[PDB]
Amino acid sequence: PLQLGNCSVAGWILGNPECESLISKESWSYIVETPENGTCYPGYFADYEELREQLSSVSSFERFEIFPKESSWPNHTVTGVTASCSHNGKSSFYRNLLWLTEKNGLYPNLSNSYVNNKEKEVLVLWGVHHPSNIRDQRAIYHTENAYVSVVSSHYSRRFTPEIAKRPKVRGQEGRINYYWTLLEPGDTIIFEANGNLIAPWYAFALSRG
Amino acid sequence: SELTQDPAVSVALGQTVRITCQGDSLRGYYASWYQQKPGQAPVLVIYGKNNRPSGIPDRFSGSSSGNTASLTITGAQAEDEADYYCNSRDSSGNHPVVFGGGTKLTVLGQPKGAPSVTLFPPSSEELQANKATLVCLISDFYPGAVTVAWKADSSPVKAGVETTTPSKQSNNKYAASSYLSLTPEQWKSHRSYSCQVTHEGSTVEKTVAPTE
Amino acid sequence: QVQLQESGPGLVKPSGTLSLTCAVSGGSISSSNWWSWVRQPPGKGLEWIGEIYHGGSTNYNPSLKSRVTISVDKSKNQFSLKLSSVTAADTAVYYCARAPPYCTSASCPDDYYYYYMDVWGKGTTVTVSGASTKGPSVFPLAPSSKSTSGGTAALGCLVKDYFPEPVTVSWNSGALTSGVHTFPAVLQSSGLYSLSSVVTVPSSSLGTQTYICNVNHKPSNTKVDKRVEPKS
Ligand SMILES: *[C@@H]1O[C@H](CO)[C@@H](O)[C@H](O)[C@H]1NC(C)=O
Repeated sequence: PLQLGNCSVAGWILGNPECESLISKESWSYIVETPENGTCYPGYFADYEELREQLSSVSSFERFEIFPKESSWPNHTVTGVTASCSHNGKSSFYRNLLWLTEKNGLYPNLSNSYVNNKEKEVLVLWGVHHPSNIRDQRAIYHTENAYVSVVSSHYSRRFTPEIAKRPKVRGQEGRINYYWTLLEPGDTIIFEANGNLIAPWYAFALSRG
Repeated sequence: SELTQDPAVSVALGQTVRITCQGDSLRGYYASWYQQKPGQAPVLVIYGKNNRPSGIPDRFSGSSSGNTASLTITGAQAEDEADYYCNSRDSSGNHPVVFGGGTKLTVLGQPKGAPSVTLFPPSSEELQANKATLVCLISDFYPGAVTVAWKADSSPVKAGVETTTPSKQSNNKYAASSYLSLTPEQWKSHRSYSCQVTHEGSTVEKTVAPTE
Repeated sequence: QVQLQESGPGLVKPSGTLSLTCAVSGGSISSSNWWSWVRQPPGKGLEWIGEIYHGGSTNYNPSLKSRVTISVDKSKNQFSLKLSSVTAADTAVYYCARAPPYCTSASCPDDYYYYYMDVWGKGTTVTVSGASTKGPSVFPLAPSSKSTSGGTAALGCLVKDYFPEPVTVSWNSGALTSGVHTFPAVLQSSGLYSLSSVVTVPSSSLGTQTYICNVNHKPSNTKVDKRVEPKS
């Protein structure tokens, strides 16, 4: 059994700061859980219930680093933290994701790829940030209309950031929708974007999922 | 809209002091603090909540509690005697930037120093330009409060006197300067001119003679 | 890193137009930075003027919005300030600084809710008067025996009758730093300024070492190198 405790599946998989421990087992038969949906930053988790089906029984789990914090992001700023995600008393962010923002006042086109050479199915997770107004949008990413494209041999989708005044949730009126896919052995996944990308930092490899 | 802070506070050497900044805009954005020493441009000592720039001692620390920002200096030292300004951005309108009034930090308990007086007679070049200026320079005295008086021979002189307010030197002592403008005839028609510097009740007097 | 250098007139006639320039070196003007202006009237505190983005967005101090216009020029990597219908209340020391990018809503990380100015210019004094510019008359303050106090001796330069502020003094073109002190300027009855610059020196050197003070009055474009020799 996998012990999550005060955490949930969403918090554990994204690397919610309050779920820093309990990466625990390399295999398990059932998941032990019982928190504002578990997502630090407000948003909509895509196919969350289906993801719980896949992860409820696995045999060869592993958390690895799909895009190192350095080098893998030569341009763009990767230190983004927010009050919503807080470890102890300081601002933080997801352990497995990075908030990409301004670097020297520019947001160059993003294109980075990774080939699953681990002989297992790979679970990659990313996010799409949605600013509340356009001035803040331009303050971070410097593009009025941005795109995020995630493509592999068995997955493809382009994202458009919808910018509108939203009611503050958890002190935040912005949103980050989270999305996940499974990458088959040898398959290649590419992330293309010009803004609003919560870049993947840590991914996962597993079997029976 | 405006940021308000007390104009002056004092702290003993090695002690700790909290300089408080209050304003209805501190809720929207974090507050920064500056240190300005006389005759110098301001220097940023705190970016945001307790984040300091490279080159700022760990003695400087910041905090916030609602619409109240504070700057704390631990182990206060004489190098810290200066003006301090808080600074933030207004959370409404077109978001103007507002400054606090400033706070004069006096560091008490520094060592006391008698004034050192140097009195220059008119230069020979200036005399040949048909003017005469007596330059009395005072340095290395603490506290930085001094009263200067001039004498022609042994009689007081109040006319033609100009004197600057004390200013910190590089070694954290104060210095001032006094001038007495004369005509070359007023200068040659007396036996001696004197600069009398009174500091902490005690007086130091230097004298220059035209005949010398 | 980024460094700012102010350029402007020392003097500006009343009801005229003040114009300054700030040059950026080590960094690009076309960045997500707010290039700001600040001023400090004599004996008063700091007053924010305005800010500009490389794109062209401007935000001015409400009190000065009517008579202020901050510009930017990517050709020379500079930005400028223009204050019109100036009065004595505009006499002040003006600075240029660089402020970070920020966010109005709660959509951004924490790094975009700071406000600060980390890189400053060195400052440019601007006096508003109808008086004309006057350059300084530099006279030496020669060292004497009734002046030397033991091993050390004192010599200096008298900078008399100049307008407007400021005046900067160095010694040996910057090769003499320790034991140097330039005093605040005094404002005589005529409306002209005067200050002194002194330097402490060993008594054995003054016989065999050459001492020169370099006075600079940028408002009049005057540079005076005055040789201070011992009396004889
Ligand atoms: C940005 O990415 C390019 C590759 O597209 C790389 O050559 C460069 O070194 C990176 N960093 C900067 C500062 O350009």
